[PDB]
Amino acid sequence: EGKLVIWINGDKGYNGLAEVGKKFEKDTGIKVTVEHPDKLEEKFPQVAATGDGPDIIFWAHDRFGGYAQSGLLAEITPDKAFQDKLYPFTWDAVRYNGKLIAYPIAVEALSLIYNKDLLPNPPKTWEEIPALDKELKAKGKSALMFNLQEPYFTWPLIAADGGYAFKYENGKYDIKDVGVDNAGAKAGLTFLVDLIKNKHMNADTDYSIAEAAFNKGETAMTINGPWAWSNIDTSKVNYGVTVLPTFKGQPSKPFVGVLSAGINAASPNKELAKEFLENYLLTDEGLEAVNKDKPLGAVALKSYEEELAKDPRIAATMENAQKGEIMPNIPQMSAFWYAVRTAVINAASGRQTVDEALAAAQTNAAANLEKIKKLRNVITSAWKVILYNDDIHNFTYVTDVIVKVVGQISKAKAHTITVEAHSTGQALILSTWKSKAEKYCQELQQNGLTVSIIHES
Repeated sequence: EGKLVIWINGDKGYNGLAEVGKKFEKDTGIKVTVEHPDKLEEKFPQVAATGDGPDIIFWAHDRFGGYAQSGLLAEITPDKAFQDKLYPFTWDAVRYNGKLIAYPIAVEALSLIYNKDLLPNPPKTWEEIPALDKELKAKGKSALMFNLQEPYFTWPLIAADGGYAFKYENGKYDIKDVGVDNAGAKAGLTFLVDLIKNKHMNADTDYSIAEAAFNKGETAMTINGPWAWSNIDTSKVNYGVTVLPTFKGQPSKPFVGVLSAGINAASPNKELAKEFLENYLLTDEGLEAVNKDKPLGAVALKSYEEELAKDPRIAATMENAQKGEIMPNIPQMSAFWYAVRTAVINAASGRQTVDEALAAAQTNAAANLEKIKKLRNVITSAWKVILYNDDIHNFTYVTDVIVKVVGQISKAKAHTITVEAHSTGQALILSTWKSKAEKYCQELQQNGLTVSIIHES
């Protein structure tokens, strides 16, 4: 070789990229073939110690710091003029030991997504959301549903007033300086936990419930990323995508994720890779070819982003991303994620105080990396029918319908579901197999109830 072999994830525009590679071969005579291997973030280092993986790899910047600690990635050498063409902060995302480790391609971050018919003017503050919800709850809906179960989604609030993962000392992260337990994070997590105590959100609320509920027009807001826009498009919801709400006057700080192209260390074709990435792919024509196949979202290349940001959805993605934290690339992050996943789950449930959940998370986040992975392990029926809030105040009727339709359910259980749905916005009725869930949802709906059917799994 001779040639260029590129590995890119399957949910990305892998046919557009090939069209870039087609132009490359037309100009240079070097054949570039694109491939999309299942589990390539895993399939890569099992094929990269032996030496024969791909020349260039696309994935996400947070996993590239540990790729570099394994010396498995070549140091890219862009020049002044070239670096200046991409947003400065995107370069910070691809860096380990004072040294650039990959090329930034796309930029993603959570935004506040809202339903324009339910809520023509989205709130500028988190603080005003409790009242918002009280109002909507009376109109048979709810204000907000997003994924409470995962730290990636709850962190934008927890970090707003001062939370951080690990302190940055230039080039190196300090895994002994964790920012999960300072005054800011306590304030954020207390707000979130109070949202749940005051019944404004159901504590069980996950990605699937939130997507269904927002897309059905049952909740006025949700928090998600560009990857989710397609599904709302399909649905009948006129939606907006805006800046995330402030908390204590400070912007939310979502984690930033950079789609990144790194060059393999055991590749003879390093200079050809550089030429491809810098001169063919990271150009307006080049990103446009990939994006025309399957949208990239916001991009690291200024010239094309300025064009794309004519879309306020993409403008909002970058405004939120610029207000966020670059997701640390080091592998200690695995401990951080466990620490904050566990604190939120425990604080929001009542098993711990906010202050003790975070006190423990500060130690767990900085803790020995193996001791923490050992811990994770120390701790059909896949279709769920979900009951939504509505204007039916006759709980007796609703309780009875659930009892009639669902075989298992007692009257008391049926009633408690009814109360939980109307109180929090949503409640689980049952989880069985696709056939049963469909019969039941269909039946519950015919009786005037407002239901979703959900998979997850």
